[PDB]
Amino acid sequence: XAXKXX
Amino acid sequence: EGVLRVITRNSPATYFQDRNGETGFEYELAKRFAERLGVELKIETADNLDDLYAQLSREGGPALAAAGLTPGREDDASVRYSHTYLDVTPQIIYRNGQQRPTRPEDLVGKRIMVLKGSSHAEQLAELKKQYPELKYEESDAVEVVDLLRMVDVGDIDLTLVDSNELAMNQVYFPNVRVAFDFGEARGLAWALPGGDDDSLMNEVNAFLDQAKKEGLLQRLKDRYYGHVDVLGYVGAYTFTQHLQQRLPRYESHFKQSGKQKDTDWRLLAAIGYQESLWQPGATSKTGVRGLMMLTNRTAQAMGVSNRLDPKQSIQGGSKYFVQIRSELPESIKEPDRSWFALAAYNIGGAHLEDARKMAEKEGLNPNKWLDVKKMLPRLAQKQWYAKTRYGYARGGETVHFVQNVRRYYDILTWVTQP
Ligand SMILES: [Cl-]
Repeated sequence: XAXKXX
Repeated sequence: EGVLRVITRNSPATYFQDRNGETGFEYELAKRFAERLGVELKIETADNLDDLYAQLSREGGPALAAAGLTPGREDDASVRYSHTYLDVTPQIIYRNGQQRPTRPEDLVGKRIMVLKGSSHAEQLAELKKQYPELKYEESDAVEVVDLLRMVDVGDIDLTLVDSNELAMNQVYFPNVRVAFDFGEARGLAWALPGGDDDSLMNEVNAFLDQAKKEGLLQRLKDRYYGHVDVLGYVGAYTFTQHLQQRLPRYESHFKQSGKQKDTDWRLLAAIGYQESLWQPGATSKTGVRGLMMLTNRTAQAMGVSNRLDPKQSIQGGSKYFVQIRSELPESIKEPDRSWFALAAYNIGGAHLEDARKMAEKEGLNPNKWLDVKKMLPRLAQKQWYAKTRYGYARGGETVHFVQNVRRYYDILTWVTQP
């Protein structure tokens, strides 16, 4: 699974 | 051999297509890694986070996920995570004019949206155990760029996103503000499936080291963070000044191109001003340069041997424009054609055709600039851009681009009458 970065 | 399959999100922080092709942080990095391996890079895009992970743990799936992921645990062993390549920090975002929530419990009674399946959702779920009064929503049909738009224009009160994402985007959302940090600095990491052969993983981590020593991870974080695509409208005073101070150096160049390409020289000049404020020395970390801000690929393809030479830049950029406009579907007529040509100059023909398809399907007229102009901003919304071929694109900046060229164009036309 969970986890929206870049 | 092939062919490294890399799954990501279609989004401005990760991977997206622009006027010159594929691009984005996660893309460059994963392509610089595929190069190291000796293989061809194959990008796959996930419908959303829940899908990304699912596709990654599946028997016949991709090799790794590169998508700004915040690692979850060193257990689970299902999905294992690389070394970290970027330190970010979750922040609450609010709108200017509403009250800044100071610390967590201030979140109760506010419409909150987060990406479904995200670490930010786990963050709020955790908080909800403290305060059951907490209410928040999660969607699959938004990306962070949507969330920020939603806060900006006031459709939701708060949101929760990693510091970097706000860094790349805050500039396009004049209204949003960071309330507070929420968590400590987490490192971003790639996700590979678990987990019984560590050869691919060990090569990943060796590449992310040395990339952190040779230092192109700091090269990237500055190449993709904190610039504006389309420069804002400068107003009459500034424009009038440059009209007297700058245009006379380059006016014979503009005029001579317009002759050679049977077009209004002033529209060309307008483009030059929107691109560099008529500065031949101008440049961007994006890779455009010169009075008409041209890429290397383009300048070489228009016969431009020195991008810093204004006469050549003005020739090449004008050549590019007229060519793009000759190339439009001949069902688009003038003047609209020229506005489309501007739009394409900026956003690329490809996205522009998506906007035309969307326009038509949405009941409008794909040959009227005033209609497609309205489809263009929807390319920055997942609910819409995912239904398209080429995906995300900050098309509202394309709109500001075209508006701005046209308004310089109008002033120029007026000062050069009758
Ligand atoms: Cl025109």
